[PDB]
Amino acid sequence: MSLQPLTAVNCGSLVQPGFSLLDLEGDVYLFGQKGWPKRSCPTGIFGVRIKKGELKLRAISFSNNSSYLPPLRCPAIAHFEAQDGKPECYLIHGGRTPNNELSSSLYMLSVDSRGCNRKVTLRCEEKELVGDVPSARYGHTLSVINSRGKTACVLFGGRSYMPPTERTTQNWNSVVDCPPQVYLIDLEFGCCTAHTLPELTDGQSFHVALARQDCVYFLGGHILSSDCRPSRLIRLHVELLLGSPVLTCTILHEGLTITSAIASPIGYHEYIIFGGYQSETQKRMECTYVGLDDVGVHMESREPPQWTSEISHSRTWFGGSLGKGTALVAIPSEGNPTPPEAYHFYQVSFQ
Amino acid sequence: IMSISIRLEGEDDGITIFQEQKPNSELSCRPLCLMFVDESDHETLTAILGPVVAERKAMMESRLIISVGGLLRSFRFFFRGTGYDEKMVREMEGLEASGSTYICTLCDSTRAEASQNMVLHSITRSHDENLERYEIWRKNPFSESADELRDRVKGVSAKPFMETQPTLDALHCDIGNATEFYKIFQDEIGEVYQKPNPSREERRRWRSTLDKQLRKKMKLKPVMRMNGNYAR
Amino acid sequence: NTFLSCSQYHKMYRTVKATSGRQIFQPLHTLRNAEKELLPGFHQFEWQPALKNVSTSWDVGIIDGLSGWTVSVDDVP
Ligand SMILES: [Zn+2]
Repeated sequence: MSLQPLTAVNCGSLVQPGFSLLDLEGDVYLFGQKGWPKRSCPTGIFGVRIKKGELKLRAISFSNNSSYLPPLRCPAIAHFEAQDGKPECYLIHGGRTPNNELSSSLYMLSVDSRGCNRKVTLRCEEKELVGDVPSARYGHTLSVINSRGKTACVLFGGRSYMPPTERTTQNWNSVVDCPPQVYLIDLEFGCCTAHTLPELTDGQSFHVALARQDCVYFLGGHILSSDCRPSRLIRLHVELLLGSPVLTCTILHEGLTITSAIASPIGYHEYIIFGGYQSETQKRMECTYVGLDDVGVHMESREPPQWTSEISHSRTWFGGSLGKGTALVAIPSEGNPTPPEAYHFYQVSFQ
Repeated sequence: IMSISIRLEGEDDGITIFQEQKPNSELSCRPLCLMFVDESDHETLTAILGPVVAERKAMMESRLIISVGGLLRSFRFFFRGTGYDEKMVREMEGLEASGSTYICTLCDSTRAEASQNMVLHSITRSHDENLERYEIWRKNPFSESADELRDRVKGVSAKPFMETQPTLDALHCDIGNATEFYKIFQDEIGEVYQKPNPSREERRRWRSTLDKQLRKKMKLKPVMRMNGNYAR
Repeated sequence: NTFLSCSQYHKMYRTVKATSGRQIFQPLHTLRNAEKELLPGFHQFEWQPALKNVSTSWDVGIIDGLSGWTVSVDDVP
């Protein structure tokens, strides 16, 4: 467990507070960018490199057949594992554009080719959703399950804007939790089903969801309706037997008061939970370890590295996981005149 | 409020009743919203200015009914977004800025194609085609490479969020031609068409004799930046 | 039209009133009551057909622009 300051050499004004790290095929890819794609990168995506503390950003390049993507803010990132047919996939859906709007489309991102000179090329295939599509929402979660043995994807949670009847120029910027119904989407074709469950009284937002062996455990769950941060941990167990996807659930006693967490995979299934926040005011500082197996998730607190006075005294803080028990975090920065690089960086490490 | 004209009862057109005598004045410019925000972050600007766009778009259809002159009466509206600068005009329309290859907001000629042919052109740009061409850029139905997807849409990258009349701004045009003639005068004092590659030293040096010449003749001290009256 | 502070105006009001008045200017609280005719949110109207996703109250004055932002810290602030 350790934290180290990193200095972003240059081009750090394009990182915004909500953004994503997709770790696939060696290098990790920054996604989500401040503003629209400057012709410095008409794509929008970056390869990130950490070297002697330096945070260096390179501009990725799409393939010819790929459709291009506008930068979602807080979408649901889903790692689709490497197998037939085209390994390996990232399911990105849905976020909010750099223009404050919600994008209810489904994008699939993969790796294509390298180098020549180490360069790595990506490609995005937009995937049609027939349905029963879920409405554009943000803060939700998407997860991949393998059930005897077909792979499917489960979509649940997240806020959205007021319905377009009550959408009011006085309630525009207000969000209300979209209703809590689980969407089962096939990777191919685009057939999306909607299920409802009784135990799910209300939808959530910002609750990290985990999936293994076609079962999903949901932590946190800041509900803005009752303003609670429920520490109950939820479980659902689904099985796809053609043609209905029968789905069941259970509530568990204990989960955790965390919203917006940074979950880094380290082992096969051992995770370190970095956490965003315990309370409205008071951010989360302790680090926890979350293993999970066929029994269930097994919880353990880890010694958090000693935070600098700066990072202990931050009003807000966010970040993400470079993966494999190492994570990257950013802090709003105050200065006069404004630096302007607003955000400071730590490299956190497990063991 | 630019003009008010009349339509009832038919056959004819709009009969103007009122046309603003001094539209360029400040005293006739009505503020609606103030923010402590920068123009740059698109995120915060659209978050705030969204409800406004929906109202404009939602007001275009209906008819107003107001007690005026003693009677309830009905109005219709035509909005003309023209008071934007080009930085924001191009920002607000998905276009790339500002030394881009596609220079013109109205026509499709590149920089090269704008030094070759100066005059023969036709107005093309508007809102809706920009929307559809953004579609062409996002869906990518023809599986084209970046530079050529760039070429099929002719500079349409980001999604327009707002409609602005495709119009030119007067005042900044005067400033641009004035900075160009100022830069040209700096070059001509010295020999630029004799020596095609000067350094910065002669540029500041040429600027110094111009400024001295401007003060002795016409009585105008230099400005860090040429405001409109100095351009007059 | 002169950037006159409320208190600057009252000093002048006392000044011109006490001396030879026959006050001419009006007090502040009648300026403050005779203005609501000039600012927005006072006259009635009706849009035919009904405006899209706009409330029907015709008396809204100055509203704050966040427009019902869901202030919770964890989201965009
Ligand atoms: Zn043109």
